[PDB]
Amino acid sequence: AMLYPILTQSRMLIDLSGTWRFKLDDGSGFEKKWYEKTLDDAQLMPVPSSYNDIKESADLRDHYGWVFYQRDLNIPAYLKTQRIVLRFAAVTHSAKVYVNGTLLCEHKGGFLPFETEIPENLIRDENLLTVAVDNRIDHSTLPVGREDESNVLGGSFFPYTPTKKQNKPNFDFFNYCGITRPVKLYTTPKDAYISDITLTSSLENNTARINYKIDTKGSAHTAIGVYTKQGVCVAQTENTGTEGSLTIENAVLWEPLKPYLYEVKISFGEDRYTLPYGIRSVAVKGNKFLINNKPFYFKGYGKHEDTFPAGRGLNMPMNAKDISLMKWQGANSFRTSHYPYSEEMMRLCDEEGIVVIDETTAVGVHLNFVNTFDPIEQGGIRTQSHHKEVIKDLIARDKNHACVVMWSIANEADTGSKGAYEYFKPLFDLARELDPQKRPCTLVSLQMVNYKEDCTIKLSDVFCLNRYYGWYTCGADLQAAEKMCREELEFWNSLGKPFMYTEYGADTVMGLHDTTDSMFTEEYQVEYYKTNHKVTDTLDCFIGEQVWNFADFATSQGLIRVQGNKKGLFTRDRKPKLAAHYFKERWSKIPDFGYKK
Amino acid sequence: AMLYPILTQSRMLIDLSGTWRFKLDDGSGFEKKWYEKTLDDAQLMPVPSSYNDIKESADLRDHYGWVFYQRDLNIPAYLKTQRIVLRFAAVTHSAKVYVNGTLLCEHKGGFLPFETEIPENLIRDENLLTVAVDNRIDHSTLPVGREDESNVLGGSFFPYTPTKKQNKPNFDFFNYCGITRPVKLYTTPKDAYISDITLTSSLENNTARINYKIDTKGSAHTAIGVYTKQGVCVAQTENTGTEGSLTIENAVLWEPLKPYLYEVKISFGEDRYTLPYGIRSVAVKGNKFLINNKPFYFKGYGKHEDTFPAGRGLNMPMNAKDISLMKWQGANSFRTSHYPYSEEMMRLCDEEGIVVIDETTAVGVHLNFVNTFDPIEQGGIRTQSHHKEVIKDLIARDKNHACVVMWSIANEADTGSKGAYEYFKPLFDLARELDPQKRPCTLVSLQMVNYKEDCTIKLSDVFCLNRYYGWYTCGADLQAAEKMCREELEFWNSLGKPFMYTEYGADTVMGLHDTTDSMFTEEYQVEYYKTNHKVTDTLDCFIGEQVWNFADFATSQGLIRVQGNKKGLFTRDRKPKLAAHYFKERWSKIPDFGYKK
Ligand SMILES: [Cl-]
Ligand SMILES: [Cl-]
Ligand SMILES: [Cl-]
Ligand SMILES: [Cl-]
Repeated sequence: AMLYPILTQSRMLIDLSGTWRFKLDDGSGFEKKWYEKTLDDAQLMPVPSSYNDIKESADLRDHYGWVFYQRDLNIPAYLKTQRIVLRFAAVTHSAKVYVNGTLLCEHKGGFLPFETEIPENLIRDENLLTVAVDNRIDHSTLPVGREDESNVLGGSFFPYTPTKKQNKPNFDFFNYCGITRPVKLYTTPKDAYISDITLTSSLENNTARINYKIDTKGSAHTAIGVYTKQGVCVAQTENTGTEGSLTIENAVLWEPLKPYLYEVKISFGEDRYTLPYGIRSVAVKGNKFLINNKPFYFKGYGKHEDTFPAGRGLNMPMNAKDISLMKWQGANSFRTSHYPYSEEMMRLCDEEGIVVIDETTAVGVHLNFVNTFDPIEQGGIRTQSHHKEVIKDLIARDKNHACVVMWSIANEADTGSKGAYEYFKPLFDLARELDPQKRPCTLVSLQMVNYKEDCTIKLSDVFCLNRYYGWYTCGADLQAAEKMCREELEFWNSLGKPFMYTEYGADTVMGLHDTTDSMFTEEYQVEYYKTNHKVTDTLDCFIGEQVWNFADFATSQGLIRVQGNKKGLFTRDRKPKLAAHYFKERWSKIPDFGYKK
Repeated sequence: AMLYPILTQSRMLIDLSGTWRFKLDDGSGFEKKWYEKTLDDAQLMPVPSSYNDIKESADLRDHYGWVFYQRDLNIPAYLKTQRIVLRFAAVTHSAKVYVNGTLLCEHKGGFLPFETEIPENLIRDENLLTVAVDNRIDHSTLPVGREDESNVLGGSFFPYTPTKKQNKPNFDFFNYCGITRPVKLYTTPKDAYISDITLTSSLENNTARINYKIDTKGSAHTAIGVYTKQGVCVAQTENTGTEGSLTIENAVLWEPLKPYLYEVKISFGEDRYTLPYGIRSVAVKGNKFLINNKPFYFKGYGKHEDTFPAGRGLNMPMNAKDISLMKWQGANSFRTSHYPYSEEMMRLCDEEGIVVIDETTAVGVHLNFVNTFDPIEQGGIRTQSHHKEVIKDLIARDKNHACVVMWSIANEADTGSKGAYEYFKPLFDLARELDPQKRPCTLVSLQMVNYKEDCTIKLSDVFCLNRYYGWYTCGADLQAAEKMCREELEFWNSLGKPFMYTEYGADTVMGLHDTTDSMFTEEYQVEYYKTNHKVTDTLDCFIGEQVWNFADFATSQGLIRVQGNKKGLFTRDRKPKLAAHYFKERWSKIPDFGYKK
């Protein structure tokens, strides 16, 4: 259970972000127990931020292993009358958290929150908070790191021996690590408090019924009230226990680009918590993706959390800039490729009416780009257990978001190979079991020669395809790209279920131009997209287009990465390429609902 | 025999360059004998120029097969008292030349001149000159085109069927074709004229002895005179026949960056011809490359003939700009990668004191990047016969240039495989036989794991290496690049013979930057070069550094070509990247002679 920490009449909220001490592990930090004392001979690092790009050091950017963050934590003893909690919104990839040299918690998974109470007895007059952060990835982590597998995107013409041991990402984006999202101290009443809130809605005529389950610790009485934005109470139930329901007459529905959030206020004993909440329905019916019973057409992007110089770190001005650009362009949606995004972004999307495909950290689950899904004993991928935990934690965090309409279980896994169905079926079953709203589930399909053998066909409610007709195949032959595109997409269209692009694009360096089709130029990016839409616009089961990518982003180094991935419609500093203007024109003429009715 | 056409007291020179008619072959141009009539429904094309980039049409740029050029040729009948010659400086790749629907000549080889007399009887009051130009390349052409071999640099992740049949270059640079260099009509006396001039020099104390052989047609008397730039006669011999010698007291030697050209004036009957000529010696001795008996250090580049929009076409303002930039940067030399350059450039290098490594068209002689040098019956490369002709014609054209100090027999052939020595030994023997000055010969060595098996070791006077330590291997690991560089180059240094870099570089997009080593940025280009020089500056047999490339240039399309090849020190419009300033500083501090003495 991970409610977003907020300031309330029963809950303090103390941000610990700022300038922290920082030290690379030299192989002796745990042996010499650096967490027991002030870090010596240390640097300074902003928190929240990825650490890789803050300095000018390749040894720091390309570090392998642990680093140690630390700050002083001097708090009033009178907080000891309350329950005291340290919340880590995200520490990438793995964390060990120490207060005064006592290990308080550990966490695996770099993109979801975790928390620990501080035992009263540990809090001295002066305290040290130390966070050790591990950046290493392998066959057991999500995202996956290679072990003996070859570098496909960053391969040399002639092999060489690396100077130092390094991570081997099985994914494109740069392995930004550190204290990615805010660290905060918060409090709740000690004896009785709210641990979780679950809300589902049903629309009977113009009356919404909101079913609630309020999970609590301790013995007290539970109450719930639903308020309009302007502050009018529209439903209230007292002494309701855990489960109940209530109704809102003439409810205002949350719609894409037309958001409406009620405020759901909960009391339990002395505890107070307010959750914003939008009322909307999601259903797949035939080849339609229905939001509030209307056939939606996705217009948008796969994104990354990527800005300079914080890397993956929470950047709230850029989040607001990015949503503004989305509305400027006529987009209505994006996918959280390839990890859960910050709660601050997710809550902002609820407020702004941006639809979200919420995706796990499960990218790189692919050992043949020994079978990927062989038994662990025979060398198969070792991620399924953690994959289950990620699904649990992602849905627990994001279940109440109106903006989340579909779960993406994995990106570009080896879904055309033997054992893939056996790996994924329990994960799809888990997502359907745990999501109270029973939203659609998908996996994001890698381009593959044997596409009819993609186990997505047996599992997903929507088929989500990553396809690069005119880039990774048919480059500079867009007539051949159109023919190859049509041949495959007519197969998917024949299945009668909704399908969409979750990735399609062409690397494009701003400022490169040619009137005559030429890879990496701004004009070719436009022609690539025109060619694909010639096909997709004729297919009635094709219900959405999300480009790769919203913006240029950092990646590992190699011969096909021109200082990162250049498939953005915008540059890394959010400037529009020619194709950004193309999509503004195109999306201006396509309705959010009823394009393919 | 191909003397450069000049205006003299016995020789008219009439340039036919300008706007010509132009038509793509549609498969019927020879059947319908388009050369017999004015081209119908034709476009217009500048001559000289490559045709590929003049318009905005991909079908034109990527044309496969023949095109037809044509112009009117209305000349005075009184020229019929003279011998009338049509000179094609270069037609890329193969040509058929028609006057009034009579086929006058055909030529194979896109980068060397050819000529034909016009029979008096064919010249009507009004005439048509038609040039059919073939762009097709295969296992029998230089440069080599692939037939069934795979595309290594421009390969897709997923195979596709091309829309139309296209050339398959076995080389990086774009396959620019057309009437690349000027077409001119010239005249000589009919009955007796000079066909060729051969000069060699010997330095006895401060006296130069110039040995001459004047090849003529007809019966007349031969005379030769050598004049200073200011016009003083310094040697003269009359009625000398074909072979002879003469001496120049206190001769001014041609030196790199300090050129001096005498004027050698020849008369034969009524014919007059003037050849510029620099006096200098070239010899390899031990690990030294001696120009005028002093140990030279090459500083410069592999170039291309490449500008926008003419492609490969002769661009005389840019030739002068390029030499000016070379002198600005402190360079002393370049290689004509990967084909003979225009006579206008070669004569300008003589005038300006730029040293030249003169290279054949033999790039792509490599079928395993069936053995490359298997017998033709078993599928081996079919180029050796034409390769011999190219060597003959290149040396015949350029033998008298002081600026030419070494012949490059081939670039990046399969010289580490069986049969390579057997293929190349006759070609090296031919070059040594035909060059009157017996200049050094080399081949330019591809980077290869089995470098000790490179047959260059058995054939070349100088070992010329193309090496990409820190780009195609060890990318973004320059410490590993330095170690791998040193390990291999210490082998070459142990052989005791002169060796050099003819290629080394890193793709660099102007305007991309990072303080921290990152491929494709301007800073990484500098660090790449610093790392390599750390090694080469410590090796006493390493006698020269020529970067890849002088300037960004156009290539085929593919995932590793960011709108062409970006390894230029300068952009395509000749603007300096950071590394251009690095080399200006570095070469400013390295003498042309006696750096490694
Ligand atoms: Cl990615
Ligand atoms: Cl991509
Ligand atoms: Cl090239
Ligand atoms: Cl290259």
